[PDB]
Amino acid sequence: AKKVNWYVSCSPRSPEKIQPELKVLANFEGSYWKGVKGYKAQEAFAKELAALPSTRDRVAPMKTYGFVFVDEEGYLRITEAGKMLANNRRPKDVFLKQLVKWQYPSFQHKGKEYPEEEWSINPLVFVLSLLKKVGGLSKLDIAMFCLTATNNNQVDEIAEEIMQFRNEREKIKGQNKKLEFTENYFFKRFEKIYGSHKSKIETKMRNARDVADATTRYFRYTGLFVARGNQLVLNPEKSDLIDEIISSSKVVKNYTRVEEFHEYYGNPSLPQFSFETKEQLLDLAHRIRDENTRLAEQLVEHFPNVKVEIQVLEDIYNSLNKKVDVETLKDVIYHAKELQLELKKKKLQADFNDPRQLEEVIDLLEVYHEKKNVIEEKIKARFIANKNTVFAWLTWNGFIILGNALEYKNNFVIDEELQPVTHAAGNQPDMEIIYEDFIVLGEVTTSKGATQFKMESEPVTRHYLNKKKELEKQGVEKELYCLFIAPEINKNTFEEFMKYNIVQNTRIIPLSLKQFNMLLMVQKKLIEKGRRLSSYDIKNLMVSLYRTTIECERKYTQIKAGLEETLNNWVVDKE
Repeated sequence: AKKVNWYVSCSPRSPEKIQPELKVLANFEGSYWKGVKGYKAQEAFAKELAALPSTRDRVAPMKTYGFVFVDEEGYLRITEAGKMLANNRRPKDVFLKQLVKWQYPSFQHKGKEYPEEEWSINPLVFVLSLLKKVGGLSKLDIAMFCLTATNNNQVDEIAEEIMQFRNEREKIKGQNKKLEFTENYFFKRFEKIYGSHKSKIETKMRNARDVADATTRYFRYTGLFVARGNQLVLNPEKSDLIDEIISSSKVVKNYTRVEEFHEYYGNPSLPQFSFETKEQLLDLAHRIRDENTRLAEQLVEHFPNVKVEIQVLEDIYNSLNKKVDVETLKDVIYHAKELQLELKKKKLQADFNDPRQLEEVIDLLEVYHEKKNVIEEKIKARFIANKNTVFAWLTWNGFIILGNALEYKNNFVIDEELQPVTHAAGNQPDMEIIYEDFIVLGEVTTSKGATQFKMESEPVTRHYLNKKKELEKQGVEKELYCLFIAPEINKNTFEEFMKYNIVQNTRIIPLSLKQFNMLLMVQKKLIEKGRRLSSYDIKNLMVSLYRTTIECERKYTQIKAGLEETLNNWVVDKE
């Protein structure tokens, strides 16, 4: 069949899950991977991969992005880029270079299915060029206009097409009217592309939306794209790099034979960018240093928890006193950008001095009281991420609002402008908030009732108990607490956590969403008076709420009334 769309695999739909897969797979280099002989190694790979906290489907994206291949002699090979990713060496940069070289046709996609007459496109560079024209693209815009683009020369065509669709769309007045126009236009377009019947043309529309979701996750992971509202846009801090990616991008023709193609495609040094010399990488390293220094110096007086990053900045750059080569500079540049992201988290503290920025987080959190239909439409209008990940994102902004932490360790994925992308892994809490003399894990859910009990009871207590174990191994002498936050906390989930606190020595504190927002309103009201919560105030809240859970008499009614009692004493104390 002649394909009419390119796609980003949803297995996994988020790219940070590839590294553990590929690390497992690298143990199978030199194994035979094709034909009757190949069956043995592939099943062994599935057995080991399973232990992580269909095989053909799992490998296909690692073939698509140039991490692995099968040589003409049939053996499994790991490209150099695959070697870098498996070793977790600058993984976001590996993905950027691989996804820039990514092309149709390729070794994975060639022949009759993808004839040169139709196919000549670098998917990511295409969206870069398109974005230049149309400013932003929602996931739906990607599902409608971008997946069916097959050639880099359609940028202007589709750019013009999108502006006409949007100008006609605006003329429709009422939101519900606009949905019909959008779904019909979407329906009509896929009918000419892919031409009961209704389901077949509808399933293609659903798949387009599922693929556009993974596409946004993979593109934002490169850093070249961020999210503004529910729209994918170019990263304004990457403008010069984007221009050079567009100008130097190409579809190579030497893709029919596997060795010749992956000599190019598997090389993570390619494309080599202009600034990737020792001289210009020194400039880039220093330019990032002055950006981070400016960021920290603006905050250090009112927010001395930025000293954490200041000291890490120093550790990173003092490597350059030992060696000044291209590899060390790239490590210096990559770590300093991660550290810049941490400084932006601390910077949010200063922004939240503005009450409307602070009140934004509170009002966004109140949406979750609303029925499920109201929440999804309100979140989809303002975020690319799903409503569950955004809840973790809001609660994590809530902690930033309260202040005083040395580290606001989100475990869910954010992009280069701190917007949410993907949920936290299942073997990790949604966030870890590290203070000077205590740690607070954050676990949130939008689920209710019996599904909430099944969904959270074991993962929450497991995350707490694993973190406690790891703190002891590390020798960190800090009390560990966990805040469990849901719009409505199920009775059974509450009582299982109370059991764990008193029987297994956990320190899990269930707060309703209403009670978590109460903490934000208290801090908001203190900022109006020129005051703010101290680290002590937050520690005192955790200790007291924890003491209530193990000292109150073993009655769900009395412990719940005690927690509200303890919380109201802390709030009245702030006056």
